[PDB]
Amino acid sequence: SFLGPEPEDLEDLYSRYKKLQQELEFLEVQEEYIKDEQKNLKK
Amino acid sequence: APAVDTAEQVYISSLALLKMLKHGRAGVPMEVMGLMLGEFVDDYTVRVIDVFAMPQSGTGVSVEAVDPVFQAKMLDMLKQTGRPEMVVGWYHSHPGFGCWLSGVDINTQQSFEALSERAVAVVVDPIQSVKGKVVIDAFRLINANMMVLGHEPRQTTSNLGHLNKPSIQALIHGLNRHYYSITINYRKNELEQKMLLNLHKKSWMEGLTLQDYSEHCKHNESVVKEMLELAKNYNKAVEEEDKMTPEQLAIKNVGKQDPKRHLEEHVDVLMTSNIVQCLAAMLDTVVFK
Amino acid sequence: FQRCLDDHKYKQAIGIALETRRLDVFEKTILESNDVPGMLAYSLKLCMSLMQNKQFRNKVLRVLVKIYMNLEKPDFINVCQCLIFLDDTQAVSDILEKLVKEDNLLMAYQICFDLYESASQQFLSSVIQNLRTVGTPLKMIKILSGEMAIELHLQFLIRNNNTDLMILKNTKDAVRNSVCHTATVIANSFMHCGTTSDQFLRDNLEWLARATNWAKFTATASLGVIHKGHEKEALQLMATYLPKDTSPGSAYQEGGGLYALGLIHANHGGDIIDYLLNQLKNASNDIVRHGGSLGLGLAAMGTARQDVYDLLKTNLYQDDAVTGEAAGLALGLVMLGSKNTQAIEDMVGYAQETQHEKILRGLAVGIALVMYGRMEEADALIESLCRDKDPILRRSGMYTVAMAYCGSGNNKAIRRLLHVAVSDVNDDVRRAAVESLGFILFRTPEQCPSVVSLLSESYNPHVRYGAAMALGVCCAGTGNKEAINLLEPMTNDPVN
Amino acid sequence: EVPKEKEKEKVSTAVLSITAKAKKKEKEKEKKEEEKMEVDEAEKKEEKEKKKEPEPNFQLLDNPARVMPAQLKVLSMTETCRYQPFKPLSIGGIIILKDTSEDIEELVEPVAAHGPKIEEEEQEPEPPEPFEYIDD
Amino acid sequence: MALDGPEQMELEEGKAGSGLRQYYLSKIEELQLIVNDKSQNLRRLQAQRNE
Repeated sequence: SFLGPEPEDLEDLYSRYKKLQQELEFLEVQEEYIKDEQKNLKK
Repeated sequence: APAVDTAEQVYISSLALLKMLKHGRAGVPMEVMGLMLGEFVDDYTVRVIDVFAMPQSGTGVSVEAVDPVFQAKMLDMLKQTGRPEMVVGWYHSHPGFGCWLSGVDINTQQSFEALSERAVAVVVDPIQSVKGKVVIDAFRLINANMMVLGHEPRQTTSNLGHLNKPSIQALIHGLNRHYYSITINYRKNELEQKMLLNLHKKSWMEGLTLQDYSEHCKHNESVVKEMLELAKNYNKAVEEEDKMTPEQLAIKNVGKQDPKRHLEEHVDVLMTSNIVQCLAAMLDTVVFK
Repeated sequence: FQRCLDDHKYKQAIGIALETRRLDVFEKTILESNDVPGMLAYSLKLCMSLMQNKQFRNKVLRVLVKIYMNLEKPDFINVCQCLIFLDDTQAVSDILEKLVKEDNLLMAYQICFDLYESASQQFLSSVIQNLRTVGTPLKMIKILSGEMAIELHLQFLIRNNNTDLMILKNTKDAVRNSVCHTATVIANSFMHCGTTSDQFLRDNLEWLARATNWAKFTATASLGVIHKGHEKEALQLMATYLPKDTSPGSAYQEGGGLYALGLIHANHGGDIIDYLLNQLKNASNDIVRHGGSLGLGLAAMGTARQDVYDLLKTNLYQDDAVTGEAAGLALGLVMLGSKNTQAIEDMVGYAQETQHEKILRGLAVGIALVMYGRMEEADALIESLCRDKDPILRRSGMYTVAMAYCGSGNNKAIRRLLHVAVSDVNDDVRRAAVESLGFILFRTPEQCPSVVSLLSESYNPHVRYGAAMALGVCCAGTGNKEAINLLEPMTNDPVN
Repeated sequence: EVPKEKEKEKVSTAVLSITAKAKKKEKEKEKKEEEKMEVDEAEKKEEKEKKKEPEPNFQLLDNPARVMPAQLKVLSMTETCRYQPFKPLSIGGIIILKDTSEDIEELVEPVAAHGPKIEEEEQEPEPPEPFEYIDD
Repeated sequence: MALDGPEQMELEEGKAGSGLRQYYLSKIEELQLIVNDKSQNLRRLQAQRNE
């Protein structure tokens, strides 16, 4: 918000969360497939 | 005791496996056998293309069961087809026993071994089976001493192996003496897989078909009448069922013969049945005219 | 961007650049020698971990070496990181040219050594030649060959005797003669890598003889691990198992010996390539040559030369089985590193064509090996191998994607693998999906246990196998607490 | 640890206990005016060493690192400090200037071979070993 | 953070540029909500299959 250390703290949060987001894209792909795997468990 | 042997991985084709099931079911309970046709490829792989049978006899799974007359006769004809195939081994079925060979059966395996040492005996079980994965085992069959020494795992290399028990400790012991379960792989693909998939093209007529309206009414009546009977228990069910212990619940609120399970089951048949009949009648109307 | 520059925050500057995916903003004016060390290296790493975009990552890396080189101090840890992905001859080459003028030979030696270990093996063979042409002084060039690197490590391992002999003694005393003796010989050998243990070899000569079949070949081959990169007493003792000196014993022992000879020379193999290459051509048969071709490939590993490959290619066409498996494996080992168009085309068709089971196994793994860090081409291969009649080809296809993708994750590769496995109850594919994960997710090493926690529940022993293999590879260097616990039920389950 | 070496210790232990207990138990002294007790039982046991920890180290995960801020020095060609991979902060420590090897390439420090400029300063000798060539 | 208030101008030090970071976080914060919903959903399917 400032030029102050507030954007430094926000930066570190931002940085780490960005790395996390990638991790989360993968978890979405599994979530979609799990639905078909449950249907498949029955067979 | 030292010897330099290799194990035979048995590659059974889809065509071949299905015929082995066919023969074995038919033979019941009397044990029946047959010869396997195939090819010897690589340095251990015997592949079973197809199987034919040697006669059904009560003298089955024996040297005797084997018919010189069948074998010659087929082989002349096979030359014409443009497939004269090698005898990779012999299959038999035990539906009186499991995967433990009989006493005659060990001698019979040996005779095949003299002809081609790439010979195996595959045991097919359909009512002495504990698995619906097709209880089949493979044996080359080698002596007792080889197990005792621990030589027999040196010879098997290029194997994974496996152990199952259709029928108790006695079978396990018989298996160990032989050569135990040597790995069976399958040669299969999508074209063969699609053939097996099928049911009815007649599904074409049936999806559209709906019955007489009087019949639609019979179904609806029978279900509503049924639902009345169970309803009286249902009142109790919702009022109570604090119990979560299956045996106590069963006596208390007629938990076994439950009104919830059955009433739901009933609403669901009636709904689906009415939808497909109704949906078809209307579809046909528009389209034909 | 101008406003952050004014404040002088190196961190804010890179962050805005990172999101925009723009080169101009990224290009430094807050690190044109304004505090030279430390700062570049964090950014490279970030571009890898954060992005899955190949275009942005490659552009930023290339330019960065060239500006950094120019600054008052170049720092090499960062330049190696750029170089391994790109495989550019220029990056290393420019960095050494400044170092020649200042006459600081040691600074240069340090880079060459690191490069051997980290960077793709084929790239390493090419540069040796390249440095002579560029005109840098031989001493640095020697280190870069890696012949020096292996030996410097070897010197320490042998003399200190880092692996204790004691650990090997318990295994030998305890275990009986059955399949179990064969097992022991491989166990001691694998633990005592890079330091001599002749004591085991001579004493339990008997055990080696007792084994029959492929298992006998495997015992003799283990000798090659113990005597890794040596040429003192190590060679002498090994010689006797090979036909080179007294007591070659059985045929299986001759082949495990030629293989052990190749394994020792592995990827420093040059002197050995002529000797082995000749034996394999003339005979093109026997157990002894099967072990030689196996050895020839390992020695040749990485320079991606057409000559060795072509000579091996004929042996497959001739279609003698025994040798066939070794030649099949070997194609993949030499081409290793980066795409090579001829290897991919001959191996796919030939593997599919044959019903010779071991040729089929050798050739199948070999198609995967040649790829590494060339993501997109592999997408084509894997589907075709999976559709085929052969079960083996299905498992090899997973390997194909795992390698091509290992470099940075993407969504594409995991998604492809995942659909096949859920759809069907087919064992061969179901293991393949889960397996494939560890290599690609490598960048954030936590992730592989995340996907695998749902997959390890599966009752299929196939999936359960595949879940364990995946966890193994990803976590290998930088571990996780979660990975350890997932492995425990697999151990428990009774399937083999 | 070797089976034979430990087998010696167990055997020794067992002989003293059995032999001493044999005489001690049988003797009669309680009834006697000597009173050293008619029964006295004799058990001696051994112990084995446990994992050693000289001066604390910090353990996180399975450990691909493990450090302490208090330093000791160790020689090259003698890594008896058997490193976990991905510790750059412990190899060379945080960069050396106490040694002959002075960093002129800063915090590059691989866990494998680091040999920067040895001509900047001299604080100790440097024997060459031709041993790696010999092996070669 | 702050409700309002300019701290040493847009031009002088360049408070707005560093300032943009706080707004980029509104996006990650917006994402944090879906992650939670996503976690429950994945678990319900998993628990369902597992039994």
